[PDB]
Amino acid sequence: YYSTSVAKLIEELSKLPGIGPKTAQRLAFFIINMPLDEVRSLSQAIIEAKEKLRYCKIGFNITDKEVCDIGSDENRDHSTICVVSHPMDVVAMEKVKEYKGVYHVLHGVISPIEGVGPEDIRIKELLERVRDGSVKEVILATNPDIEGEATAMYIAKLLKPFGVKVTRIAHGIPVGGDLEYTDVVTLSKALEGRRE
Amino acid sequence: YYSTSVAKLIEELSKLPGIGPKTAQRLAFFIINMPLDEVRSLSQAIIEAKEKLRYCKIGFNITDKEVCDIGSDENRDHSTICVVSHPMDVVAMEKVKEYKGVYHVLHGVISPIEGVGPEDIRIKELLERVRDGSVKEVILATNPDIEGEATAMYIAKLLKPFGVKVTRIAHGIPVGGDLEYTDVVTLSKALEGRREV
Ligand SMILES: [Zn+2]
Ligand SMILES: [Zn+2]
Repeated sequence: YYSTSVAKLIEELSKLPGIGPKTAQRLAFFIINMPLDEVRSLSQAIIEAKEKLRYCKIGFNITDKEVCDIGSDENRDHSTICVVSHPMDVVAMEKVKEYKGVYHVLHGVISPIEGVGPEDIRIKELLERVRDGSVKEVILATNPDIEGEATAMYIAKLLKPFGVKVTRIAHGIPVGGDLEYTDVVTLSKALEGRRE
Repeated sequence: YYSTSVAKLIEELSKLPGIGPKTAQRLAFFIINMPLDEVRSLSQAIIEAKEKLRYCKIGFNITDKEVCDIGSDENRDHSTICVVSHPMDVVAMEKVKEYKGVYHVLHGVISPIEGVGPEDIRIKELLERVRDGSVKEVILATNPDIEGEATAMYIAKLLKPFGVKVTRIAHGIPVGGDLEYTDVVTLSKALEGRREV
């Protein structure tokens, strides 16, 4: 048992990803033991982050400013697009230190099972970009599952009309792994997309 | 402790890879404990599987006859060879249930570390097969390893002069990986390896 305020915190904590029921218990107790001044920075930070957030006018990704920082670098090429899934996906890309182009998060995918379709994301929002400012490369880098693949696929064939160079990433087997410990579907799919 | 003949069994079981001493013991008992004719089964299944092993005179795959059930399978696409490092890789590939061609198994990779050269695995006989037969496609399915790739390309060079379509099984993101866990070298390659549609 515990106070009502402690329960609440445990409820509010459990709504969080990867925080389980036991994990939310330990943390609650930890937080309430924290020096006051420090529990206030945490609460601060939580509230500061939200109100201080903006969805960039261009990439529609997370930042302080209107534009981005990726999208308002001088020495950058905003003609190599990258349709991507979710905010941390950019951070994943950008960790590559090669590829000096731009992006396109969506905070969703095509999921009739989880709801959202082409509307709830930035499709027609990009459809007003490539045809706009003339874009060389539009790379579609969503996850490789149903949502991931059958999203960027309903897009990639709508990059035939205007001359814009269309692309997908690479399904297949990862670098390092072997056919021995590799699942059939990944294998089925890397035999199909063989070409070179 | 253990009776000389159990510690024997353990000593030997533990020689098998992936088998921990705690596991060697556990198995030791299970076995001992089985009905006689069942251990008789197992001990005979070991010795006969070793002694019946053979390599297929065309594909080099482990089998038990002069030809392998795939090669002496007349209604298989004998004109597409799927190139592989070991016997178990053909099983991997065959477990897919989509292919339709045949295999050439090298029996290794070019490894300067371990001291295995192109003539130490089964490459020349690959070429023979291609020069002599009527092959439309070779497929290189060596591991995306550095060793596995340094092998796929060396073959690729000696294949060029022939008329053959030579392909590589695709590397990139496996099905059911997020990009968040996927690493730099693979990421590269779904960029680098990017393609129209
Ligand atoms: Zn932006
Ligand atoms: Zn054979």
